[PDB]
Amino acid sequence: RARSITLGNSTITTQECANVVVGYGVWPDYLKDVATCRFYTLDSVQWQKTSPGWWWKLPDALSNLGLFGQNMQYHYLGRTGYTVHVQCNASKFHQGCLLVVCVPEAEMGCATLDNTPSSAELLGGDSAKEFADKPVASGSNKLVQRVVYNAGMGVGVGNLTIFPHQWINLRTNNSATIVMPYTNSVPMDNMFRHNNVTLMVIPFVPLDYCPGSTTYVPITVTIAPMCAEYN
Amino acid sequence: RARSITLGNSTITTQECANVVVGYGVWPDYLKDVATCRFYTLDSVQWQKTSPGWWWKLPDALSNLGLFGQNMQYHYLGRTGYTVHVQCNASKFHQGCLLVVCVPEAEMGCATLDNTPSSAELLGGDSAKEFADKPVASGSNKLVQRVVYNAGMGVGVGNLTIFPHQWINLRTNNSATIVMPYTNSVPMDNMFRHNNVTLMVIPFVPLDYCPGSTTYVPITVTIAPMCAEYN
Amino acid sequence: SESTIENFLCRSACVYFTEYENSGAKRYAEWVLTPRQAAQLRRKLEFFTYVRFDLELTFVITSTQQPSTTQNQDAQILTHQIMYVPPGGPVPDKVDSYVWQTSTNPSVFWTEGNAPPRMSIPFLSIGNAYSNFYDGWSEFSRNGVYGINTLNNMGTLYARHVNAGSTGPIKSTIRIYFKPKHVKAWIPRPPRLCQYEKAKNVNFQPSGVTTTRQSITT
Amino acid sequence: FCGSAMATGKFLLAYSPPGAGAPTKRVDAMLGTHVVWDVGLQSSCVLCIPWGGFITCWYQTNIVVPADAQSSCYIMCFVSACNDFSVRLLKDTPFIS
Repeated sequence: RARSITLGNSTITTQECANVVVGYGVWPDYLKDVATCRFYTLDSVQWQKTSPGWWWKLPDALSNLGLFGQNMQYHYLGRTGYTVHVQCNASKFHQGCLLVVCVPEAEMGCATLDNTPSSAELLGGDSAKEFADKPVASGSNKLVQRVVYNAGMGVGVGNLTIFPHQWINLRTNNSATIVMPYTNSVPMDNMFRHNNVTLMVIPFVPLDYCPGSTTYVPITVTIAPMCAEYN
Repeated sequence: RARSITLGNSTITTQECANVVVGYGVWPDYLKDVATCRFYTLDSVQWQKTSPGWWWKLPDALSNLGLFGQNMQYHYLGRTGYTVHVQCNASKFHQGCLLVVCVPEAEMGCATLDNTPSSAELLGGDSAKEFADKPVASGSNKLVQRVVYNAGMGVGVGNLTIFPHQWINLRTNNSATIVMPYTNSVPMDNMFRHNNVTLMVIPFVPLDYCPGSTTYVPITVTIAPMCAEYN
Repeated sequence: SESTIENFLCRSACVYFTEYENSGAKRYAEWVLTPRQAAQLRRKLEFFTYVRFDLELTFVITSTQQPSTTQNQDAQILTHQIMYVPPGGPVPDKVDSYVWQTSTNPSVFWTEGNAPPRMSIPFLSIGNAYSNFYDGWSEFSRNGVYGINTLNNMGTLYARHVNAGSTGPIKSTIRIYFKPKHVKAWIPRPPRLCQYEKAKNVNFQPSGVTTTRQSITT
Repeated sequence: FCGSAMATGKFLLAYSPPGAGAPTKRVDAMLGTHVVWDVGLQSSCVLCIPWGGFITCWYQTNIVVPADAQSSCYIMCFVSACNDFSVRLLKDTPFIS
């Protein structure tokens, strides 16, 4: 069966057993603007037979979107929880697996060992930056190392499940819901200068379908900031 | 002695005995956004030996000013009280009198009997429109009849004290504070389409000073919307 | 009972090697305190995102004579000074500078032939934890290096020979031991698969997931 | 939604209040009052409108169907009075001739 969840004016449709995985046993709380608590539904990304992956920076993902964008603009510092929902609607004749994971402080490596990458290449605003299968060339470019079996951070992609994750298997599961607490050494930090968490979605087992099916599966990502306060 | 009044972040300096005149025995109340309750201090206008008068439309006066301007923009309809403060700082060797009055639904006449006036000529935004001594020419112009002894509405200027007024005599008084309730036939009305109250300031007894004094007296007007609600 | 983060991150590990001579082109040592030079300790610390700890700096200063052709050399006991610079402290531009006398920098004097000198440092970070992995730009307006937050600064260390021992040349070495104390960790993260390249950042060369075999059934 | 059971997708039902004109892009429709309707789970969506405004529907995702199922579907829309409803001043109908 289906159910409706309302925050402010937006509404989302989810199953009865959603199987939420809390971040670290902690639910987002104020440090001890309610109008910013809505479901900021981002765009859908077509999952294909060869798609390596995607990754979003939650603070940046909502930099241009309405009230959250206006607030993080004039206001200095602040903190924010998150409730990322990844919904992946596919038929019964499709097959495949996804690893939905929120990585805190994900520093990404640069293709040229000598220098760090550029801001535009690292942050994808209002769109999703995607990985790559083959290794990135090492020239004189400030590009980001987008190899998927290393995830960019430099660590083997297999053990990326230490972080709060959840698996979407198109055989049984259909969606994942990850609650993320505000994790930072500093009580409050400038949202624009520093991004605290990175949402990563990786297709371990590739999509596959018989000829005469939909050529792609439209993953859909919805962010809802919980307990946002500013100074 | 002097005193300080704080609303939000702005602060005003007024005497101990301010002699407030409530609108019609009623204090502004909600119909049965707090961030819009501040002292929106407009510009100062130099009062000279020949200045006929000035007039402001409160809704329009605050159309470009920050939060009030942004709110009355997207929001449809709404209601708002007011607390107009007119401060006129002049020496002891100056002399003169002012009639500070808030006129509800002040419809203004047009110089050409045949047609109504234009919007730009009627409404002065972020500035104060001023009257004139001699009669306005009757041609083919959509100008407003700015004669001061008629005030524009078409009535003898003397009996303009029926409306909530207050007199500033530079001999004893120095300022006036007029509280204005929301007066409208309709519970809520579009602030941009219709202006409910007009603030009028008229110098009955002219300014006069000996040679070697300040050539002008800088009147200062401060608006503070009380109990503003929107739909 | 043994795998606690204390017993896993409380081992004395050498982190520096350098030499300074009583007379010569190099007459003093300098090393900004960092736990990134030693790969063995860097890889152990990169298990956790936020880490907070105290230090126990213990030095080992040894002196050796040099191949010189001066005669009638009579040596006198050598005394070494080790000036710890707190973050934002003045740094000696030269060996015989005046900064070696500031009462703020806590220098420890040592005479050869005693128990090696040791001093401790508390948590100096203005923030609430040292952050191994920063995902931003240090400069507030950006146009600053990526992942280089200055919150982890731990100061600099300077060492010199207070008195020249003999007319003949003497060259001394100093090994700095790092011992984190009262360690705390937060947010566990996966072990670094690829080998380190630059101590400055996390840049790396892509590496395979593991060692390969003949067949899957073998 | 009157489509095959296999057919799945998402829709953005956005209602712009009176003063504002109809949205142009999907983002602008999302930033107002909206309801993300998932046909795969729920087959019928209900919208209660206060207080004229606009109603716009957008394709959040294209329809996904397994082989042997048609991808061209249809949607029907019912209208009804809700909660308080009053009518005053009886007049003649304009549909007579």
